[PDB]
Amino acid sequence: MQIFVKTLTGKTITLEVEPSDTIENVKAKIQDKEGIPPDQQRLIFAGKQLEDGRTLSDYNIQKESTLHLVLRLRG
Amino acid sequence: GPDFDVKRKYFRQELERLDEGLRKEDMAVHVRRDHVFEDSYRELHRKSPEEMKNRLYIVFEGEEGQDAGGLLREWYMIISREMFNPMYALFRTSPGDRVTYTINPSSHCNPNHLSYFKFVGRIVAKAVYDNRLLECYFTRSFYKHILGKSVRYTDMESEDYHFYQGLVYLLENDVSTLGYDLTFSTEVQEFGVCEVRDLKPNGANILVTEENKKEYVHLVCQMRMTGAIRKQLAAFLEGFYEIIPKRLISIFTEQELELLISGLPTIDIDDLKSNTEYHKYQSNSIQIQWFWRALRSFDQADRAKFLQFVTGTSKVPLQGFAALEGMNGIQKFQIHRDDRSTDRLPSAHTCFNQLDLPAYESFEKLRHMLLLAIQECSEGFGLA
Repeated sequence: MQIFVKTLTGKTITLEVEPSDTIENVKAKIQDKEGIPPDQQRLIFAGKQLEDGRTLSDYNIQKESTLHLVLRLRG
Repeated sequence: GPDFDVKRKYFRQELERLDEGLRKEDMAVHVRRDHVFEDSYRELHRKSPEEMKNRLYIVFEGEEGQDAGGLLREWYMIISREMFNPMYALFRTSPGDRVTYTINPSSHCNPNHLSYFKFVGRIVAKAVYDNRLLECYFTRSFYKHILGKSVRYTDMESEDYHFYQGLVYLLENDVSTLGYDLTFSTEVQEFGVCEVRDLKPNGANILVTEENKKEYVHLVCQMRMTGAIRKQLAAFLEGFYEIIPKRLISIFTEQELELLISGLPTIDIDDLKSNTEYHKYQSNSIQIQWFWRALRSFDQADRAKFLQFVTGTSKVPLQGFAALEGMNGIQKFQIHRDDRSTDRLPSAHTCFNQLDLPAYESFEKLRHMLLLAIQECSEGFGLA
C-alpha cells in the first residue's frame, strides 16, 4: 500500500506501508527517505495528530491516503 | 538615517504621552493557524481602542509554542500575508517590478468588507504601535492617504506604471493619433458587460478631445486612486487612526512610513555576523565557520526563511541586527551547540533569537540540515 506524506513546501514523499504499520514505523520510514529523526516529526491526518502507538488502520488511513508532515523545531 | 531617528524619537515619545493613565494588561489571542485572519478578526475587531493598546500574546491552537515574543512576531507576519490573499477580495496586486498592493474596488464581493477594512487598518496601526513589522507593501497613493497628503496624477506611476505611461502619451500626442476612443468614464470590472462609472456629470456621453484631455487625465487618476475606493479607504483610516493619531503619523514621508511598517528592505548577513553571540561554540569553531558560509550561499528568499526560523519574522528591525528584540530588552542573535545528537535537525527558540545547532561532521551535512529545517519549518511552533 502506498501513502503520501506532504511537507510544508508541498513536496511529496511516497511510502510503501501496510495498514498494520504503526505511526512510529511510518516515522522511521520517513527517516530513511529524508534523514529526519522521528522525535522531530509530527504527522497530521484529517486535522488530527497521530500518536506513535496507533496503527494506520486505527486512523482509517487507507490506500493513496495523504498525510501531512510538520517538524518540531521551533519554540 | 539620522533624520529618520529624530522623527521616530519624537513619534514614539508622543505615543507614550497619550497612554499615560492606562492600566495595560496581557490580552490573549486564540487563533488557528489556517484561519489566522478570520480568527483574529473574531477575537479583536470588537475591542475598544484602549483595549487594543494592551500587550497581545498569541496562542496557536494545537501548538506547543508559548508566546514570549516570538509567537507575536510570527502572528504579525502571517496575518499580514493573509490580508492580501486575493481570496478575501480586500486587496489586489499592483502590476510592477516590486509587488505592492491596492484596495480592491470590487471589495463588496465580501458583504462585510467595510468591517474587515477597519480591522486591517487597526492591525497595521497596532503593528506600528507595538514596534512590530508586517509583510505589507502599499503603493505611493496608499501611503499618501495615511499621511494625509494630496494624491497627484504623477502618483499613478507607482500604482500602474504602464497605464500612467499611457497617460503621458495621451498628453504628449494628439487624440487623432491614438486609434481608439476614450470617454469621461472608467470601467467597472464587477463581472458585468460594459458597466462604467462616470468621471463627470454624464461623462460616459462625452468624448475625450485635445480640449479636455488634461481634465480627463486628472479625473481618471483621482478615481482610480481615491474615488473608486472611497468607502474602503475611510474604513481603513478609521481603524488606523483609532490607534495612531493622524497628526503623529503624518510627520513621515512615504518611504519612511514604508520602513516603519516593513522594516529594513534587505537582510545583511555581515551585519548579523558582527552582532552574533555563541554559547559552547566559539566564533572560530568549525561549525560556526560552516554556518556563515552556508548562510552566505543562500539567496534572498532562503535567508528570509532563516530569519523567520530563529526570530519569528522575515523582517529586520530598523536599527539593524544590533537591536534584535527578545523578551526583556535586547537579545542579539545567538547560536548554541546542540549536544544531544548530530542526526537532529537544527532547532530554534524564536523568543530568544536562539539557534540550537548540532556539531555536524561536514559542511555538506550542515548546509543540507540547515536548508531543510528553514524550508520545511519556516513557520509553526512544535516546541514550547
